[PDB]
Amino acid sequence: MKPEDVIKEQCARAKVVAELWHGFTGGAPKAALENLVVEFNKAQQGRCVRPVPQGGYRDLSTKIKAAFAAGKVPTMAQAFENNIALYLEAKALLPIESLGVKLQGVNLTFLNAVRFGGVVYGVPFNKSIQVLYYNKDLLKKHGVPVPATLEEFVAAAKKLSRAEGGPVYWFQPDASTFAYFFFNLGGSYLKDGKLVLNSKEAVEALTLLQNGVKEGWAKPITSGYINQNLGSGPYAFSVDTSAGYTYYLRAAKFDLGVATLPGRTKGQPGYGLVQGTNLVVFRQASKEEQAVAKDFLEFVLSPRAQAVFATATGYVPVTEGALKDPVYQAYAAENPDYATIVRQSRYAKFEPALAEWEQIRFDILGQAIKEAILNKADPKAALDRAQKLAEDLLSS
Ligand SMILES: Nc1nc2c(ncn2[C@@H]2O[C@H](COP(=O)(O)O[C@H]3[C@@H](O)[C@H](n4ccc(=O)[nH]c4=O)O[C@@H]3CO)[C@H]3CC(O)(O)C[C@H]32)c(=O)[nH]1
Ligand SMILES: [Cl-]
Ligand code: NA
Repeated sequence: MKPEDVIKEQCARAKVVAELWHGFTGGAPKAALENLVVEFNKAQQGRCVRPVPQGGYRDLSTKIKAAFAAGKVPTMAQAFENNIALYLEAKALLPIESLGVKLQGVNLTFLNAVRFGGVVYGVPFNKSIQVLYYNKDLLKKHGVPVPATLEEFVAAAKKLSRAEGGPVYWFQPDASTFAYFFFNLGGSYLKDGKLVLNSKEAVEALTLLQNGVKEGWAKPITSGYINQNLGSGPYAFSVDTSAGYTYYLRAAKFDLGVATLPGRTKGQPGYGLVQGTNLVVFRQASKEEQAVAKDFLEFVLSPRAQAVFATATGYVPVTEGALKDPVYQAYAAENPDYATIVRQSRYAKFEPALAEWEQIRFDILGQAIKEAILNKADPKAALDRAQKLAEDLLSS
């Protein structure tokens, strides 16, 4: 008997069912979402939220587009900020303050990102930040301090790769990893409102990663998550989502560390990319389904729900009230990694909120990064190609 089974029974006895389409495939994120929905459904009479896994986030956005063409949308779904911009073109989303959900106390980093034309269209729910994961044992073995600067981080990667005979900074050749280096070399994606993928800082960021591969300190991870590759070869560092935390803990045969990101100087951590999702509410939903969603959104923003979800997963608590919750404070008192995730969350940058950004980040930018890293494409050539494909897509 698992939470998916409890929910099936809850929804069988409900007159009103609000479907919540998500991209959690398993692990602690899926279990923590199901536990929240079980607790919510217990407090209802004749109403329930039914979580529906749609595969990953890419599959979820595909399924939502198909659902619009079919006229069969769920009540709620997870959405990135760019997915919100796309659904607003279709006038598909209900303004959250029209349901009367109170948003006071939501982190303005997250709430500003869901505001379009001054109107809030999503509820931050599962919001992640990049952190520096590291191998405490391996850095201890060689007396290497946790690097606080990008210059320190490259030096440490070089030193430890030479010592252990293989590349110890592991990375996915993807848009998320590129964003870390790009933003911390002073990059910006929007130049006077135009999307630019081929700026000098983009070229510098991709060149830094390609050079790290060539110099023997950076290891491209081509199959699976970094946490699914641990155990083969020496590992010192990765720059990866906070929502990876439980996956790294389950996989690591070494003592896992979590640090803030290396920055240009010791005066501030590096910026991390904010990922994970908001909850949106579809206009097509019934008034009765929308009233379940209102309740469910006030519940997800409650300090206890945030405290339990964040401590279960490594997601960033999205409210001030969550950090004052005793369950959150008890976990943080025993495990400094929670406070590290919160500190890092203060130094946060977003990708562009363009309707076309999901296609661009994977199929255009992500492909240019893979060409340069995996096929030794010249960085500037690869990003020049990415710029022209993005401009053609944005024109079309
Ligand atoms: N569709 C679409 N996806 C986007 C967009 N912007 C960014 N991303 C993706 O957000 C993932 C980060 O979201 P986050 O919720 O922080 O982390 C996820 C999982 O990544 C992570 N996970 C799962 C299994 C595992 O072994 N290890 C692990 O870390 O846990 C969470 C739940 O699955 C990145 C990863 C990516 O999927 O490859 C592409 C990136 C967008 O605009 N659209
Ligand atoms: Cl080994
Ligand atoms: Na393994």
